[PDB]
Amino acid sequence: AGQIQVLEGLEAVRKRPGMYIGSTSERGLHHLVWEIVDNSIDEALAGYANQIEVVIEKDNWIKVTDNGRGIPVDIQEKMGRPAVEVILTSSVVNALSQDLEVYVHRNETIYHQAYKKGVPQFDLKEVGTTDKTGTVIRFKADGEIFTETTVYNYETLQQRIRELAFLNKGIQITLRDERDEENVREDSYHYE
Ligand SMILES: O=C1Nc2ccccc2/C1=C\c1cccnc1
Repeated sequence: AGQIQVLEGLEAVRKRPGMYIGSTSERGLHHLVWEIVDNSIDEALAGYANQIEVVIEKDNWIKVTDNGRGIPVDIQEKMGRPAVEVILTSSVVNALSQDLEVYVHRNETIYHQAYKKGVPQFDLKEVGTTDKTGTVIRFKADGEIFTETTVYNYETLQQRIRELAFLNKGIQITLRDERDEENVREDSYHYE
């Protein structure tokens, strides 16, 4: 019933994405970033993170990294699945991404899962070791949903990131644009 209900949730999001994110315009594209960043901000506000990095990667992938605890990876009684999998398969960003990847740094271990339109492509796997904690989310917006544009506007992101750093003092929030490897821009914000 768990896994069935995941799939039904993906279907509902992809059928009426504007009910979930406001629109499928440029504004809705950018909302995908805000949904992921808000999760990292909550982790900071809970006392566990103080650095968030947003990268616009080649081909308009987005990478969001925080230094929080890492999304949990323990197996749930309820879903029988790792917690990160449950959390990300109920994410609107995941449903509305043609591809999404997570890397969790937790328990001295690096865990990885990938998804397409929210569907896990393989079981969560240990891929390496670490002495840090935190979460990396990378996603590519689905052009089947975002039919006007899939290209992010640096100044739109910059504006709101600076605002979020001013509101959430003590969190360092960095924006980087790597889409043109010959001219990389980086703004980083850290209030008091
Ligand atoms: O520490 C975190 N960084 C994130 C980035 C994207 C999505 C979720 C999270 C998160 C923690 C989390 C989110 C939901 C439930 N439990 C833990």
